[PDB]
Amino acid sequence: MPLVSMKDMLNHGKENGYAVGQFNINNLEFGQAILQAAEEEKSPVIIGVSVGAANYMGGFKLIVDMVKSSMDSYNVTVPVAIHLDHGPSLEKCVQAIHAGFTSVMIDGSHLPLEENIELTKRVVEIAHSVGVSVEAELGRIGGQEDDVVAESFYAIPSECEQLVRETGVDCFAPALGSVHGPYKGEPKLGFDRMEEIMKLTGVPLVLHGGTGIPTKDIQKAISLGTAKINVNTESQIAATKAVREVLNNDAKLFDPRKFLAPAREAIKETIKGKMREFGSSGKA
Amino acid sequence: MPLVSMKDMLNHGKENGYAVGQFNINNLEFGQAILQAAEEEKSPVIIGVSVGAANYMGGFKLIVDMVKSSMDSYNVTVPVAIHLDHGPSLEKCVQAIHAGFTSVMIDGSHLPLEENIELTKRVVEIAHSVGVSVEAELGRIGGQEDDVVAESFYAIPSECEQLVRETGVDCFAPALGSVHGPYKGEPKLGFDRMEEIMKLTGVPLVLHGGTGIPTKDIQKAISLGTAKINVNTESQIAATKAVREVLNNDAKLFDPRKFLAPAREAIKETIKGKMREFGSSGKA
Repeated sequence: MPLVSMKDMLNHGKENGYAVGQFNINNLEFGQAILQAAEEEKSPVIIGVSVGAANYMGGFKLIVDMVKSSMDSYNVTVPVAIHLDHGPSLEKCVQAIHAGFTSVMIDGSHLPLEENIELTKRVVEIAHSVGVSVEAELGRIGGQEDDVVAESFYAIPSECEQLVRETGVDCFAPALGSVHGPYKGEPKLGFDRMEEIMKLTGVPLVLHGGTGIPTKDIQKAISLGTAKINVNTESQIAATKAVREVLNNDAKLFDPRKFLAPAREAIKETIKGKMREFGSSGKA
Repeated sequence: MPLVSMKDMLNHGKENGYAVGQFNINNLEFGQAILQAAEEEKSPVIIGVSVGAANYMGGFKLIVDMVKSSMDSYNVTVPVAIHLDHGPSLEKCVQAIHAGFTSVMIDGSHLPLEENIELTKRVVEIAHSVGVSVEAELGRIGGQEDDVVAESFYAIPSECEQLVRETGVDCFAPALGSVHGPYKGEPKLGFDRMEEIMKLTGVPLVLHGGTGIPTKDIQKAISLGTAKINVNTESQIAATKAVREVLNNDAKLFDPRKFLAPAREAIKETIKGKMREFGSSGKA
C-alpha cells in the first residue's frame, strides 16, 4: 500500500486522457484532507511539499513519516506520491530524497538553458538510482504581482526538446502562461506551444497555477498531453473561509478542533472537485 | 532522546517541591508548541492525549510517531512523557501502550472502590511489564455545567490509602473540588484531605482541572505533594484568541499558516508561564 513515484501514474494519465492533481501540504492538518479526498475518489494523488512548508512543519522526514502514518491510520489504498515542489538545488533534492520523498521537481528555469540541463541531469542521475521521479521546468510561472505574463517567460519548444532529451526527466513543466494565484483576466495558455512540446518531448506535461483554470482549459491542456496539474491556493482559500465563518458565527468557540474540522471538510471538497474535473476519480 | 514514563519526573517533583505540567495535544501542531515550550524552559513535560483527541488526529500510534519525529527535528533534550488522559478502559490503556505511550491514566472513579481497584490493578500489571507509568483516580472532577462541586464527589482519604496500596499505581489523582473548564468563582480545594491523602499514600499526587486555579491554590497543592498538574483549556483558549485576532486584523489573509503561526506562539507562551508557575522550568 506504500508510496510510489509519479512515473507510473502520469504515464497512465497521459495514456488515458486524464491528469493527476498535485495538492500542496500547507500544514500537518491538510495532509489528512488530501489523503481522504484521494481515498474517497479512488484517485491517485500527488502530495506537493515546498521548502517553506517543510520548514514550517519541521522538515522533509517528519512530513514523510506523518503521510505514511496517516496512510496506515486511514487504510489508504490509492497511489500516493510525495513530490518536492520547485526544488531550488541539488542539495534540497538529495535531502528530500534521503527523507523518503518519491519525487522531485528540480527548478532550473531561472538559469541559462545549459546550466538548467546540467543541474537537472545531475538530479536525474541521483533520483533514478532509487526509483524517484523528476520534474523539470522551462520558462517562468506568473507571479501574483506580475499582471499579464510577458511573452519572454513562455517556454521555447526547441529548448524543451533539448532539455528533456539531454536530462532523461520523467515529466516536464513548460511555463505557457500559467500564474500563481487569481488570474487577472482570461488565462492566456500557449496551447499551440503545449502541443509542440508534447510532440517534441514524448513525456507527460505538468500545468502549474491550476487555481482558476476553467474546465474548458483543463480539458484542452489534458488533450495536449498535460497529465499533472498543481492546485495550491484554491485549498488554502477554502480552508481559511471555513475558519473565518465558524469563528464569526460562534463567539464562545475556544477548542481549535471546532474550527479545524470545518477547515478540513472544505479542503477535502475542493480537492475531490479537482480530482473529478481532472478525471483522476476512479482511476486508482 | 527516548520518551520516558512519568515515574522519575514526578518523583523528582515531589522530592523538590515542584510539579510537572501536563498539556494536552488538541491537534497535530499543538504538539510542536508543547515540545518547544518544554525545550526553551529546560523543563520536563507530559503530553496528555484524550481518546477524543486521538480520534481527531488519526489514533494513538500516529500521535506517538509525530511526537518522536518532532523531538528528533527540534533536538528535544528534555524529558517527555506521553500519557493517556482519563483512560476509560483496560482496552484503551492497552491500545495506547501498544502504540508507544509511556504513561496511562486508568479512570475507574465512577465504579465502586473494589471494581476501580481491580481494574487499576490489572492495568498496572500490564503497564509495569514494559516500564509504563500509571495514574488512577478517586472522586470526580466537575464540569463548568454543574457549578458548585458536590461533597459526595471528593475523594475519601482511607479509600485513597487502600487503592494506592492494593494497586501499585505510580501516581494518584484525588478529586478534591477540581473542575474541568472555568470555576463558578474561587475553587474549593480540600487541602486538609489532600495532605492526608499525601501522607497515607506516599505517591505523587495529580491535580486535574488546573485551568484558572489561582497561583496561591496551585502553590498550596504542590506543598501538599501535587507533582503533576493538568492544564488543557487554557492553551485551547490562547490558540483560538490568536486566530480570531489575526483574521480580524487582515481580511485578505488566506494562507492558513498565517493564522496557525501566532496560535502556536500563544500556546507556547501559555505553557511556558505554567512551567515557571509549577517550578519545572530549569529542572530537565
